[PDB]
Order: sequence, then C-alpha cells, then structure tokens
Amino acid sequence: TSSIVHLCAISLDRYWSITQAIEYNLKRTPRR
Repeated sequence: TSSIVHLCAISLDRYWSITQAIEYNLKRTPRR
C-alpha cells in the first residue's frame, strides 16, 4: 500500500512537466 505511492512518485514526474507544457512540443513545423 505504502510501497506504491513512493514509486508512483518517481514514475510520474517524468510525465508532469511535459504534460503542463505539452503543447510546447506536439505538432511543430506543420505541413499543409
């Protein structure tokens, strides 16, 4: 129970900053 969150704490941040500024790198240099 407690031996999870701690982990989730690690395997999460990675997908935090990006999320926030995801639009920053989504569909750059659009070709149309």
